[PDB]
Amino acid sequence: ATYLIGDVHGCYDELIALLHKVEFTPGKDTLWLTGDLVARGPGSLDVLRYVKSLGDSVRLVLGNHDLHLLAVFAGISRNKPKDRLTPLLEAPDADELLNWLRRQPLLQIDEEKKLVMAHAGITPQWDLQTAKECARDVEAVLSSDSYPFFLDAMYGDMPNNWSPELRGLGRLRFITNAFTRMRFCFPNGQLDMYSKESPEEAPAPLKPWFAIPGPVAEEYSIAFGHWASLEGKGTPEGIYALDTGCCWGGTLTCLRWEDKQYFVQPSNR
Ligand SMILES: [Mn+2]
Ligand SMILES: [Mn+2]
Repeated sequence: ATYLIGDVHGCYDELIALLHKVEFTPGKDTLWLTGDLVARGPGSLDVLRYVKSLGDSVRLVLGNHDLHLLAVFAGISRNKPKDRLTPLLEAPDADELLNWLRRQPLLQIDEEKKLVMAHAGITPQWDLQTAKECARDVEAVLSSDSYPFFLDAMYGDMPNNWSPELRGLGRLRFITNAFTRMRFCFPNGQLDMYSKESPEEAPAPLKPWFAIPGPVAEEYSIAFGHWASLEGKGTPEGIYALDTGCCWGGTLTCLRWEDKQYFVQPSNR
C-alpha cells in the first residue's frame, strides 16, 4: 500500500503511532513524506534516523525547515532555540544523517499513480518538464561538495515571477521558494512571500497557488505539506494538503492512496 504523511516536525512518537495504526510494512508498503521532518517537535534526531533507515520504502521531498537545518549545520545560519535542533546537531551520526538529507529530492513523481509531490506544491507557472529541470538543478547544488554556498544564496524573497530567462542566484532562489515556501499567488501566478494565513483570511487579490489552473495540476494529482494554516481543507479535487499542524497541537495526517482513506493521529502536545 501507499501512504502519504504531512509535515512531521520532529513529532516522532506521533509518526510511529500513525504508522502502527495503518500497519505500515516496509517492503510491502511505501511511505511518501512531504518534508519538514525536523524542528519544533522534540524528536528531530529520531525522525531522521528512522526515515533514513527506510531506504527505498520512503519517498521524501525536502521542506524549508529541512533546508534551514542544513544551513545551521553548515554554519550558514543561526540556530533558533525554539527549533530544538541541538540533539540532532550534536549527535555522533549528525554528519551521516545530514549528508543523507541533502541528497534527497525536492520533487517526487509517480507516473502510474499520476501523482506529484513537493513540499509547498507546484507553482502554476511551471509545466512538468520545467518543474523536473528546476528540481534537478537545485538537487545538484545540494548534493555537491559546495552546498554551503548554495544554502547561503538561497535566502531571499525575489524574484517572485518565473521566466526561463532567469539565471544565476535569482533562478535558484525562485526555484527554492516555489518548491518550499509557496502559499499564495497573485492572479498572474507570481509568488507572495509574506502571507501565511488561511485562504479566507488573506488580503485580495491573493489566491492559493492551487486555485490558479496550471498545467501540472490539470494532468496530475498534487500532494503537499507546508501550509499548516490551511488545516488540510479547502482544496480542489486532485489537490491533497496533508499538513494538519502536528507540531502545533493539531494532528498528523496519513492518506492511503489506493482508497484515498485518511488516518489521523492527535498531537501529544
Ligand atoms: Mn512545516
Ligand atoms: Mn514548510
